[PDB]
Amino acid sequence: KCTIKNFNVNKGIYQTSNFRVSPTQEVVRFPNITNRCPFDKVFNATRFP
Amino acid sequence: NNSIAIPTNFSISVTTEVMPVSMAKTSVDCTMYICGDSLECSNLLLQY
Ligand SMILES: *[C@@H]1O[C@H](CO)[C@@H](O)[C@H](O)[C@H]1NC(C)=O
Repeated sequence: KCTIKNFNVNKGIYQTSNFRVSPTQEVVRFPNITNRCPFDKVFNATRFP
Repeated sequence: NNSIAIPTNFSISVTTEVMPVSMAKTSVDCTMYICGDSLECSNLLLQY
């Protein structure tokens, strides 16, 4: 009914779109790098050129 | 104006003729082609 956009359906066969399955989980995978690069040195340096 | 040609013998010939009748039936889906598995794209597709 949602595919044909109507409440009354005639007798026959019809192809239907996807309205059944929906995701419910989140999977995040990042590399395990722990070192913190300095934004206190490239930004707050001694003297910019 | 006074000569004719009348055949004295014959032959039986079998010839082949090929004719197409039908082709493949194709069904498409607007979902999982235009947007795929993406709810944000599917939300904007409801107006079409
Ligand atoms: C930069 O560092 C100096 C000392 O390390 C500090 O006095 C200054 O406030 C810093 N600049 C900023 C914008 O935080």
